[PDB]
Amino acid sequence: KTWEEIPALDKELKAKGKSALMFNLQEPYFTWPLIAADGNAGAKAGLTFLVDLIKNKHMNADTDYSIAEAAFNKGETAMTINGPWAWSNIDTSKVNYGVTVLPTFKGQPSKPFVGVLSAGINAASPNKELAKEFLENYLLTDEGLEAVNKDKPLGAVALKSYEEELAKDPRIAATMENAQKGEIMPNIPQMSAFWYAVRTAVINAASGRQTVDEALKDAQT
Amino acid sequence: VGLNPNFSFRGKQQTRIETFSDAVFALAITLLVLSSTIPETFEDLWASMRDVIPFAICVALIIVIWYQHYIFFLKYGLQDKVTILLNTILLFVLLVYVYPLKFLARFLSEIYGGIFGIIETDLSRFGEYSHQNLKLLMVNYGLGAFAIFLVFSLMYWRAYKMKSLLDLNSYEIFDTKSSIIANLLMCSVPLLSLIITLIDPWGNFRTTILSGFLYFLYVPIMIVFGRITSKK
Amino acid sequence: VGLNPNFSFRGKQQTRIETFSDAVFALAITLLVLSSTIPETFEDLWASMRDVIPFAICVALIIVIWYQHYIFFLKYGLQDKVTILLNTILLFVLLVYVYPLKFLARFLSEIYGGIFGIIETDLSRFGEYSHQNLKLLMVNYGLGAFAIFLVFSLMYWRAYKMKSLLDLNSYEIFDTKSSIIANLLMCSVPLLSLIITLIDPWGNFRTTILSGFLYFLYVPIMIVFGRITSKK
Amino acid sequence: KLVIWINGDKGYNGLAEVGKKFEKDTGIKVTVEHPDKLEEKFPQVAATGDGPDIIFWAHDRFGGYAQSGLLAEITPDKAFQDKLYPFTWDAVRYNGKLIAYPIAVEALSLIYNKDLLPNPP
Ligand SMILES: OC[C@H]1O[C@H](O[C@H]2[C@H](O)[C@@H](O)[C@@H](O)O[C@@H]2CO)[C@H](O)[C@@H](O)[C@@H]1O
Ligand SMILES: [Rb+]
Repeated sequence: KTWEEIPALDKELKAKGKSALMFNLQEPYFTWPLIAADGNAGAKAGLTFLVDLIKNKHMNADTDYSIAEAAFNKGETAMTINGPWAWSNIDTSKVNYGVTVLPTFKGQPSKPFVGVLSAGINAASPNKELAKEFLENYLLTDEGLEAVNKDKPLGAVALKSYEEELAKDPRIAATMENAQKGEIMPNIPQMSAFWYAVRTAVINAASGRQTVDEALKDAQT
Repeated sequence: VGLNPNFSFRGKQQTRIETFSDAVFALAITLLVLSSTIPETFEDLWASMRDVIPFAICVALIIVIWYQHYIFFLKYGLQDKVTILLNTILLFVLLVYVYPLKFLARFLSEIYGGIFGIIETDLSRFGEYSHQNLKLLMVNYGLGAFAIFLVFSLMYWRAYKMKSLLDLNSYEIFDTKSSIIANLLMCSVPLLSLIITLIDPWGNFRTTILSGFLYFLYVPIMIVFGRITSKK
Repeated sequence: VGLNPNFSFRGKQQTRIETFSDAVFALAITLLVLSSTIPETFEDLWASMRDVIPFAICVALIIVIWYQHYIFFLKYGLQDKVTILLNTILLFVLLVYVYPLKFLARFLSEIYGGIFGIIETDLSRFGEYSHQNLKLLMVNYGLGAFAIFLVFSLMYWRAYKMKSLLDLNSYEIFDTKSSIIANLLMCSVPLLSLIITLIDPWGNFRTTILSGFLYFLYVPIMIVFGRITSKK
Repeated sequence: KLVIWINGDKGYNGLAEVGKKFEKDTGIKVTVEHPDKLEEKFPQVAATGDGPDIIFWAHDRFGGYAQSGLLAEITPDKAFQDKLYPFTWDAVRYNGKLIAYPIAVEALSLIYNKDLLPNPP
């Protein structure tokens, strides 16, 4: 239920030839919840913990989406941090899985960023009216979203008609739980430069180049 | 058969905890009645039939607890250490309050018998009706009721804590949360009598009147506590 | 194993209501026997063996109720609030009449013992055999029997009220309807003694003779009530 | 060609499977049609044009067809007659003449969702 009790659990699991937690450390979207759990003082706390996990050899230095996914699906790691989309691949494997609340850090919850999967029409396209037809009458329909969802789960769909079906799924409940504890990302043009600043900062601190104090300095600029 | 249409009953298969529990409930209601002496003469027979009103009240009370138990184990199908622990605490409280309930039920049946005018038999058999004894009456039975509902709240909270392990959906999560609130609200009324009695503001029977009067205003006082949390 | 070949048994799986119920029935027949004192000497041992005739009659009576219970829960597999309520009322009545049955069975065993000429022991142990006491004997046990059959009728009517939910076929509907009639007809005989005793037309033992004589004419009187409804 | 008129809310596909077994044992085609407003299209078409060979509808509409002269008198032998309930034959009788073959008794019931409503009104 807490981030701070993972090192103990990892010691226990490493004795039996298993990892505790493996997730994508390269992409900052996955590390941000821990960083933003308290908050600055909050970012310094959250990241130092993440740095200590790699320093204590609990997590690998270059842990990416593929080796994390594969390891969990194989049955090598006890935990992973991922989205709705990742569930179908677990179902394919013979792993009795559960989706739950993200661990708390310094008592307070880990605040994951909330994304709204969205479809936009390219300004330089001649098929603008044909795409509108596809998006409205064929995709954003009960039947249409069902098709996408049975391949790889969408999460909490924007369609009003899908509320009953969403509410019947335990994994969706866990997703909504984390979404409430998190916050929706502003759409602003500066998001790109922000994400890059966090992507470098996390990689530098993970590998062992820049200090945790120096990471937030370069990132705030 | 079931309370909610959106709830997926995990405990349709009978388990040892439930079997054991059924034995205890059956034993409680059975020994309450059959702890009495066997009539040897017509006089004893008629005396023993005066006990049915007190027993009906006791039995009604025990099955109500049994029902809540049935619904909990039906909902979650739980069988872990902590559930076993809380379950034992529950049955323990039940058991220690079986004979005291027989007592209270007989006592109140005589008091209500006198009021309505059905009978006019003595209450000197029960001992002296003093302020200290009448206060301890509230505190005792009030502590009993509080505990039962307190334990039901803890049991539902244990299920809430294992929501993911149990694969609880949004409807089931909501039910569980509502069941915790319900049991805490139920527990609050005996907790409030008990506290009022233990402080004893008046230093006389007035204390006992108020403490006793909170049970008659169960429904309205429960609504006040529920309304306070929703208003904020 | 089953009563009807056209009936689809919904209650083949054991449930909590049935498990609880089995505990109570087992406890009733067990404590009836084992409520006696433990023999400490040869004299007590022989005395205790005189109790087997009264106990056999009591046990036979209780399993007959258990059987009806087994068949009902086998037929419908019911587990709702109202079924729980009616089920509790049943077990409650059973329980309150366990020790009174032990009494009646011992009393009647002495009376029938005197008749046949097996024994010649005193009935003064039972208290005074007065008109009021012998009337209360009928009213008591008559009220008990009436209630048990009344409850079985209510239980079958609850299943009839849920015929659609239970997916009852034309044969099953017919059985259910017939089971209601059967239990009401069974209940009618103790209801008729009870009423005759409570009015007391003669003001003497004659009342008790008639009231008692309706049980000996159970089968024929049941046929009269059944024939009256069919003739119209 | 054997043509049958039955309502679209009924089992015309199944009626066709019976018709398919008929063609195997005889050689006659059995097409099953389900046109809209057949109860009021039959007495107009069958009077003037050809229409169907056999018409399927609840017994209530058949007296009007019988009075108008749009239906042949049914003459079934005792052995066939005896296979069906005598009360059913009464429904298909107009002025002491059998005007149709009884198939089934139909009555509306309350259909309810047990999940949304376990104890319905
Ligand atoms: O990693 C930073 C990256 O995170 C988010 O992208 C998510 C995307 O939203 C998810 O659907 C998922 O596929 O993973 C991506 C990260 O791996 C932001 O949306 C994106 O701007 C940002 O670059
Ligand atoms: Rb005892």
